Amino acid sequence: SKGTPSNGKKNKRNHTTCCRCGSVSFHKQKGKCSSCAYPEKKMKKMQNRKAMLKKTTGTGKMRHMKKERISRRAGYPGNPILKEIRNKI
Amino acid sequence: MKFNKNVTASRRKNRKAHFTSIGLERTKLMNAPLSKDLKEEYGIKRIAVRPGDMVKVVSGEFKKKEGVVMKVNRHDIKIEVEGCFVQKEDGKKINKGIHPSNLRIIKLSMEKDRAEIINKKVEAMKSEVKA
Amino acid sequence: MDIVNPSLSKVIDIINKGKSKKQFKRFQSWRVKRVSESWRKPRGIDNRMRRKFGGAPDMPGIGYKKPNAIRFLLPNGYRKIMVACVKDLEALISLNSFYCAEIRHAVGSKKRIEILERAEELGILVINKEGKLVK
Amino acid sequence: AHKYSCDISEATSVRSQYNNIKIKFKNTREVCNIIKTMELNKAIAYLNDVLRFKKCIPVFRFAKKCGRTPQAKEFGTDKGKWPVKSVAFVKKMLEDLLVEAEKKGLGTSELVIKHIQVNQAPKIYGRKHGAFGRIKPYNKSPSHIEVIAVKREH
Amino acid sequence: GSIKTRRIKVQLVSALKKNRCIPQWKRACPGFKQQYNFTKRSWKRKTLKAC
RNA sequence: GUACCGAGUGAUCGGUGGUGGAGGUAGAUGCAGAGCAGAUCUUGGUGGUAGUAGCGAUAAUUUGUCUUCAGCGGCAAAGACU
RNA sequence: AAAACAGUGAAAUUGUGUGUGGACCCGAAUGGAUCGGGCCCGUCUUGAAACACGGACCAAGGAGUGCACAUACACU
RNA sequence: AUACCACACACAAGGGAUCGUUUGGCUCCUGGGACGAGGAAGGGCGCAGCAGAGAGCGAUAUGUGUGGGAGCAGCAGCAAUG
Ligand SMILES: [Zn+2]
Repeated sequence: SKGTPSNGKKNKRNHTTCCRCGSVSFHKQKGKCSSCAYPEKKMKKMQNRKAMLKKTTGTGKMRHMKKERISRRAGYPGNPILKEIRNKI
Repeated sequence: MKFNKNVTASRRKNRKAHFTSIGLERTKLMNAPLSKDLKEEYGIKRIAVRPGDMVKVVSGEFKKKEGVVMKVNRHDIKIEVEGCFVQKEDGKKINKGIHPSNLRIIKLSMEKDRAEIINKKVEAMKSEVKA
Repeated sequence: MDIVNPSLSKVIDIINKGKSKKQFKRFQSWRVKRVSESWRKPRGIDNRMRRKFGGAPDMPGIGYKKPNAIRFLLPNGYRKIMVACVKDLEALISLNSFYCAEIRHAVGSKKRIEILERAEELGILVINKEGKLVK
Repeated sequence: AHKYSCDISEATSVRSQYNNIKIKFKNTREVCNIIKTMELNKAIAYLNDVLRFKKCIPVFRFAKKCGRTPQAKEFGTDKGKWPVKSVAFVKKMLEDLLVEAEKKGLGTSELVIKHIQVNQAPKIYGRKHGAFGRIKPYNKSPSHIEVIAVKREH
Repeated sequence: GSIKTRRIKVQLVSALKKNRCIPQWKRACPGFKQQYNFTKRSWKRKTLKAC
């Protein structure tokens, strides 16, 4: 029967951890990730605005982008040992 | 009246600026007035209280008392003065902290960099006073 | 306190014994705790009180209103005025024949002393005279 | 500190109280009800007989569908019970007051149980699984206790 | 079971080090306001999804 | 907030005594997210039923002895079962 | 999803003590037995106490609003 | 009605309404509109004297230079040679 007794046979596992996004959604037989479309070059279309804002720029650390803004503020000064190269250029 | 529009007059903003202060801005919170004589001995009108200096308590339970500053709590803005304490049920004694502005300085601790700190402030005045 | 308006002294007891003690409780406020006692008019299609069947309670209305002369009169025979300052008593100086003063609850002890001293010399009756100032 | 539920003098009385005890509320108040106004040595003797099945606790308020018993005739009813777990606790509690009495300098006799009360403490939550995939409550109902005994004027 | 991949093992190792209460000294610190670590888990009540 | 007492046909309003520990009104006007018993209403908390219904398909359990401090827990000797 | 102050601490509901009654409301009284009148509210309906439906209990929330365009009235 | 059931009042329980408060939200205005093969955005794993989560940082996981200047919140140790 289709209820409790059929639950006993459910011991196989079709999805594993995706290497691009972490989300335990890589379908091994299809060769595709259901969250991010790996191995396609572009990321997947997200279903709605609510769901996509959960993965935008600024939801993580933004390491590089923050440093760039501070350097731009300072006038891109560079390493002080090498000022002469900068000044010539 | 205030005519500069870059400075805020919001209660919410002024309060956050107080409690979340750090660095030099935190040191400004620990200032106290000098006595009339010291304001002739030195140019300054007020300084940040440090251990070892001598203070008169001018408000609260311990009014009229005099003593040496033992410790400076920066996180919870309070100063501990020698001989201002309460006794527990156990007989054990706990120093009670006083807010900086309720004190007045009577003698300055001149250990370490204090003499240079004072000099730096006097010069900063004259630089603009004489102009 | 046992005081009376002198103009009504020989009449006040007739007046007092004549006042109604009727209450107009809201219908079924006795049946469920969620309905308070405060009057609301019943508006149901079937309702026995609205339809005025014998045995249901009575409803408020204009017929029960007191005569214009007796209305608002305290049991000592005066009408009341609220006061909170020394400068308030100054208003009563022409009216003290029929009106008396009642100091507001929030006025504190130190101030009440100053009000009562002024009341004595102007000859004004204060009904909360004892008040908090018994101690 | 604790505000006992009535006013009796500190001299000539002895007291105890406990909170959140893990004896069952409804059983405990049927026990307390019957030993009210009784003399302390009589109370301790009676409770010893209940533990041995020689006498019973009669039931009056929390009593529906209870069994009938010849031991209940001593209190003019048919219905009675033997709640061992509550009896052991109350007995210990009363015995400690005789220690306090002796140490305080009253007599070990002429003490009478003048006040005793039980209150409900907050529930401790539990669960049981039912049929058709349902889950139902399975909670526990503890209690709070006060006693005051006084010396008879006689 | 006994057979594991390298990727599965690192997930188990990390899931095992994170599963600890607040150390007893932190509770004494003036500024500290946590009662219990809400990220603690039991194998009887949750799945890791290491698969 | 809670007991009493007075004023009003009524919606409501005022005072007194305890509790509480820092804010609050009276008059004239302005703007509204402006008054509840009900919607198999929404969320949270609590009753009666009730010390009641039930908690015990399967091989089975007894005695002594130590702990436990009051676990048919452990160990010896029997009796059974897959 | 929930969860502010280690403030204040209402109602439902429970125990103990003291009083008054046997479902309760309105009118009128005694030292004391009580006398007279009253069916359960809300709602659709010619017609509800209904063998019509919703309602175990308490708190808090909970429903004619904003703009555009013509309009009649009152006021400047 | 000795003890049950109901109501009123005082005391103790049970729950979190009300009033007082707010380093949060929302709306309008002004500025800004600055990423990546020199490896981005996003994911994982490591790093503390006692250290789970979060914050900060990459095996150089609190290094160098400039301007200042008093403590490091608990316990043990550090600090005008900062
Ligand atoms: Zn993916």
